[PDB]
Amino acid sequence: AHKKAGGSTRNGRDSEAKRLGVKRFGGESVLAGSIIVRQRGTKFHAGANVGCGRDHTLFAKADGKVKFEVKGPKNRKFISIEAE
Amino acid sequence: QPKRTKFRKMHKGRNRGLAQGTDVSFGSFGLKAVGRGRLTARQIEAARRAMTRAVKRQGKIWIRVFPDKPITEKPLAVRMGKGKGNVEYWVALIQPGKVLYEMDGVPEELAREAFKLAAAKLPIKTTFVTK
Amino acid sequence: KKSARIRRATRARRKLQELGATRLVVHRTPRHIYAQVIAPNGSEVLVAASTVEKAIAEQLKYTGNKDAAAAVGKAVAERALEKGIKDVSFDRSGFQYHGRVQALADAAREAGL
RNA sequence: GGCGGCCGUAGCGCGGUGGUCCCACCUGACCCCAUGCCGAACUCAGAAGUGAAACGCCGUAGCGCCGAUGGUAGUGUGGGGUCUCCCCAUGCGAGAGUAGGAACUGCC
RNA sequence: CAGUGUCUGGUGGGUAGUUUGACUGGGGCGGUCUCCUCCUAAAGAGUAACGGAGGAGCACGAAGGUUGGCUAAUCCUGGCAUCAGGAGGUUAGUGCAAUGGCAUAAGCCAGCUUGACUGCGAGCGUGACGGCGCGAGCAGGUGCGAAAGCAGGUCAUAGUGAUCCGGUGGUCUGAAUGGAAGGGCCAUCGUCAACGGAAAAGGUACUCCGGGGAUAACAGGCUGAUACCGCCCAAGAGUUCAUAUCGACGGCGGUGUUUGGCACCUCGAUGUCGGCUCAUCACAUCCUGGGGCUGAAGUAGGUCCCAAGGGUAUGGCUGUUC
RNA sequence: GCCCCGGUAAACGGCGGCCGUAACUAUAACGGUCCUAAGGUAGCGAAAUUCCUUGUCGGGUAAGUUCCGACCUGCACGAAU
RNA sequence: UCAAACCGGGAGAUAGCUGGUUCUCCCCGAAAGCUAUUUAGGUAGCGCCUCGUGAAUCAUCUCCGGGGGUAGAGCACUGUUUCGGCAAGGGGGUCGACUUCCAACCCGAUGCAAACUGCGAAUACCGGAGAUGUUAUCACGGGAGACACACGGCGGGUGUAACGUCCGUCGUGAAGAGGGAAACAACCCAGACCGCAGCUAAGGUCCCAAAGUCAUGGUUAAGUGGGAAACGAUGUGGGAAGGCCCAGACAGCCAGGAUGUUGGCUUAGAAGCAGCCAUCAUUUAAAGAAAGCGUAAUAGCUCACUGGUCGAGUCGGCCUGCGCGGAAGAUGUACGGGGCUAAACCAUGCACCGAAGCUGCGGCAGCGACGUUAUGCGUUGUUGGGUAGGGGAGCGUUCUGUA
RNA sequence: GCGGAUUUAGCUCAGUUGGGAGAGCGCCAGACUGAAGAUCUGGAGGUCCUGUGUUCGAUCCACAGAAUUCGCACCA
RNA sequence: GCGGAUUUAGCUCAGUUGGGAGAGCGCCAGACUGAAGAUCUGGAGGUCCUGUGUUCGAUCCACAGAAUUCGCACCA
RNA sequence: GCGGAUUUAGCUCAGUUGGGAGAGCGCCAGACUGAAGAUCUGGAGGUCCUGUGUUCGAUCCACAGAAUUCGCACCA
Repeated sequence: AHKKAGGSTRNGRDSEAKRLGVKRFGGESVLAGSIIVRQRGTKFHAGANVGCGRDHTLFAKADGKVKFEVKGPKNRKFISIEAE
Repeated sequence: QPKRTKFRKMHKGRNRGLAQGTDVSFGSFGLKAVGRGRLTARQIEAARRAMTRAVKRQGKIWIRVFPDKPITEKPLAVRMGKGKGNVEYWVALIQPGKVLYEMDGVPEELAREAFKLAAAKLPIKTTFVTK
Repeated sequence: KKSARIRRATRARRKLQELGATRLVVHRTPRHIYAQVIAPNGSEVLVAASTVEKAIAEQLKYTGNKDAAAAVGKAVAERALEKGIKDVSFDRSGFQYHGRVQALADAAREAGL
């Protein structure tokens, strides 16, 4: 029923995440990168996470959220190639 | 030996206990030991009881380090049995420059004779410090 | 990310900011009704008109009714079209339906917004 | 109080002082309109009474958070000895301690 | 009358052919062999052991969606049920293991409502490989919403399985045509959880054989907690007297004769136990020799030191080593 | 034929817990009380069938884990098994 | 010959089980891991090796733009953990108050965490510019081997520990020869065609053994020449710090250790000296109501304390180098041996010996590059080690053709 | 899968003129007996499988569904 | 050491819809009998092994520990 | 030697909130009975193995020693 044995986190296997979409090349508005699911907001390049900063770039495409609270889950403001 | 602490089985009791001395005035004297070493509560008692049984002239004798690290043993076959709590009870961690016993006393040292008796009970060459 | 204080009061709208346009705030006081065409990045007011200013034209009755709410909408919008704005979204933070805010919006469209 | 600019060191606690211009509290619910049980919500109307919640100013830095002047442990990377272990070269440098900041700026 | 020929049901190792799994600090017993989630895994990724802690093989039309109102645990005060006030980011709650997320909320209460739609693509799973899953579009069209928009079931990661055959929804298909009964395309459901799926028990000192000791049961090797012995400090005992003698607690060591552990070595075979016979070596000396102490009057002893040169040697019962 | 019923053991078997009594103490012995029907009546033991065990007492011997006799709760004695 | 004949044939029965099989030379030159498997003494698919064909021009430290939170450290959740004070509850003792003990809360001082963390590396890593490398990078196809590794170092997890199991990175053992280390798979230096000359690396320079029995300075005596530990050490050397020193003290020798008091209590007695408590003062340079011997208790004898006389540095303490005690065993005892006091050790220094290493002459080759019809020349790069394995050339033998 | 039988008060069962729901046992009470027992009497106790349909009205007809039992069929 | 069973009021035991702690015997008292006995009635008698974790609440679930018993293992 | 249990008034035993030393039997006395018996009541009876340590205080904690018992261990 409950949970016992004063223990912390619960484990299993190896993570199933990747680094798809380095971004500096074309990219249709879709989930750039993969780690955890369910998240929206970013509609372009919005790599911004606590640290030395983050980035992405060039690619004119309406929308394009991130994975979730990970590699810059925050939603910055627009960005395209330079001249789409 | 990774520092073990809580979330474990209940073992034995402290062979130690009597903090001794009056806790009305805090001082900064001491008896430092040059070198890191693990001392079990069973040893701390012998050394502590040695000086206390000598400093009958007064008091103000206090200890700062307490035994908090658990150490188990597995007296049996092998495959089965991680480690139970036997003679090897709580053990304290002493740093190369840590003060174990400090008695609140000004140059009237009648405890140097006491600390000497204890210095011969704990494994590690200790030195008497005035500061 | 966490929900900002403004998001907790849901008075703001992030979905209208993803487009990059302007808003049409409708403030209402038990005495007067205000309307503005503010643009993102702070409180940038391009054009605005108060029901009290409607008196400058020739308003006689009270300024806290529905017919007055529609009069202000036509004024704020008329000045907006004179500014250079065409489209705008309705932003009525906290209010009911068919109220004075709807009369303000219906008035804005009547002008050309 | 109105009207702008810059536009996250403005989290969270605490002190003094002023305005009957402005503004909420407040007061009253005839009616539009509205509450599963309650005009409290919701919506309308008037201004008897304050500034007590706001606001304008201004005084403490507690605690959070963001920068700066001083320094040892800690730690890469490559050769030395030594029973273990320790040392040298080279790129940096814990926490404790001394100070900084409690808005800024134009107009009526 | 039955016999005999044929067939059907029941009984039927009496007889015949086989199966009776794998993992597994040998094998067997016990425990496992699918799947999810922390540590271990040593800050990308991946990573083992009967490795430590714990679970899934379902349940649910609502524990779904939207909107309005509201905000919790817990503690304090006035009356533990309830009501009023205060403190209170939140430790509550959110179906399920755990982490992560969330409060003018993704939580609570109430009302309403019900997208779990059809069709077809692009992308994601180092390094190719299916089913399945998920993120993100388009075309048309269901539900809710003012609308953007939100659904491809339940916040995310466990709740699952082929071929053959059968049962269920349009069409195609056998000299020549009609009727009936079949075969096939697409899809759903039914079982293999030793879960990438064979229908099948036992005996073997009556045994036989292939081979082997990357996986155990001896000797060696390392360790040494256990065992043996010593040392330091010395409480206390000994009428008084720590130390003639005995000597705890605690601390520090040596040996490796015991036991335990590991399993690094052997594993291409060096006849067992005990005894007997015969040869050499060692010492932790039981004496003889020379000494110290004594709770040493003497005598006789007790304990200790140097020392092994010699002497240290035997018998009765029992195969028996106590 | 089976289910069902019944005869047959010259097929596999079973025979506990508690209380009172009594004893210098513990046990065995007898009755009952309870559980599941009974709880071993007629006969037989440390036995080549008893581990613990050179079991206990004793004879015998200077001394016998041997033997004999007795007690006996007989780890898992018993009537043509 | 039997818990069951022989012969031949089917048979060249089958096996996921063991083992294995005959010429030369040239070029290049692995994996012992992942997924599935009645699968783990087996295979298949990949990683990895090799060969062939095709295509066509690019790969890489440092800086910049990024992802990480492990080490360390710390405390804000969380689970632990020292002391004092206050308030509430329970229990016990004497009085409805107080005292003692236990648990929870708050405040000021005291301590921690492999599944905590406000912080936070180094470092590993994605992408892009500035070297190196070139038909590479890459595509397709053929043939693979291979899935019992091991060791050193660093970081580990388990274990008392192991020539322990089990991981990770890397270098090696395996194809590292050569040299040093006494001998020695993985320790140090270093990596090979042949022949020749030269110079060095490691190491070594008293002799065996090629090269100094070299230079300056210092230490040790033990032959220490180093298992050898925890532990111990005025054996001896070096360095630093405090205090005391020519008002001759500290030790000898002379003479001197009292008075109230046999302090009290206690005790058969205790009278400085069994024990229990105190330890004052009166008379001086100086004598403790007494540090030991002694008595049954006294007595007696010394010491402390001070003068006379005797006559110079002493005393307390910290640290370091080397040696010593602790170290007890098996047919004759040693650093490789002789042997050595330096041919030891420490701080410096000079000159040499010493490899197939480096340099240089000649010679063979191979591969690849450039130019080329050329595998003919010219020039250029590596230079040219190899088990399994892939590719390529050749000598010899038998018999049958033409010349 | 298929067909047959069965599906009434706790238990075991009767009940087709379609129009009363009933019996035995059991349970409770009474009577009786000193009393308990037995017998006798009395009372309580029924979604008469479920739904729908058929009639004026159905336990008692029709249809559909469920359960029990049985035969048969299936079973690498 | 391994595995299984057991661990409720003095004794012996029942007790899983997790939400009542209960029975027999025994003990005390009553009723009865002259009385004692037996029978009948009534009462008292429970850290339901211990701790912790569960749920609104657990003897009745999970985990850890302890005790009893049995099989096995060990035994120069 | 190793490990476990036990070591309370004469006997058999209870007794962990560490702060009362207690029960049954036995012994003596009383009550009762003619009396003795039984039963009821009352009293006496404890270095709670020994030493030391731990606390304010220990039977009730720690350590050491002794005794009893059981399992195990070594037999020319």
